[PDB]
Amino acid sequence: SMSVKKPKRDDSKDLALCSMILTEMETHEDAWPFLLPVNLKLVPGYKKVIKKPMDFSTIREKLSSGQYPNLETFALDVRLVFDNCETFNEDDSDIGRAGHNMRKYFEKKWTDTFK
Repeated sequence: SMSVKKPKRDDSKDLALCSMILTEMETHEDAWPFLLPVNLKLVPGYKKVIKKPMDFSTIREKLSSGQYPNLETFALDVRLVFDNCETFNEDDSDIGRAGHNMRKYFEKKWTDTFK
């Protein structure tokens, strides 16, 4: 509350560390469904169904331009990429399986870097 604060957690390396995680997600062999925005002219149903599209290149541009206020808003966009994928793709599909693999990969790196 006013003039009463918890001890200050050092957040000065968060930007660099989220960039490194994003680099590792970018270079994973199963990243290919997630590298670029879904083409809304060429994929029937996507525009109407997925209310907030997200992808790795859009996260990278947001990160690089100071559009993430803190490390939690960055994790929310990464998780959005996987939630969108589960909404649109069957579990038993190459893209469906890709999304589950990448989410697992991300959550481990997130815990090990920050928790």
